[PDB]
Amino acid sequence: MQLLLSEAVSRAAKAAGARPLTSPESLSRDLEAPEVQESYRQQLRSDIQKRLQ
Amino acid sequence: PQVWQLISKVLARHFSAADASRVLEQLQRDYERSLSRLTLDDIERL
Repeated sequence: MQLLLSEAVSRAAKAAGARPLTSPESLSRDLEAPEVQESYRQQLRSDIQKRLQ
Repeated sequence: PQVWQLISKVLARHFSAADASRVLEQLQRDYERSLSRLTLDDIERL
């Protein structure tokens, strides 16, 4: 379980062997924006309660 | 709206189209695997 979407994507991009055309800092910055991170947090909470039942 | 839709747009903004989809699939597989390995301690770190 990764709490931060930016960390999950960084690990997925490395695993997939893909590098951004912008920069990894610009990509992370975008994924660390409060709205997108919270959407990720709420999706996770939802999926956890789906596992729990 | 949903987060996978948000993520899909962000990746398309930073990766080539082919790369963006591949990252997103890998992200979902990673995510799926983390759910399969979920523990009570993980939940409590939310």
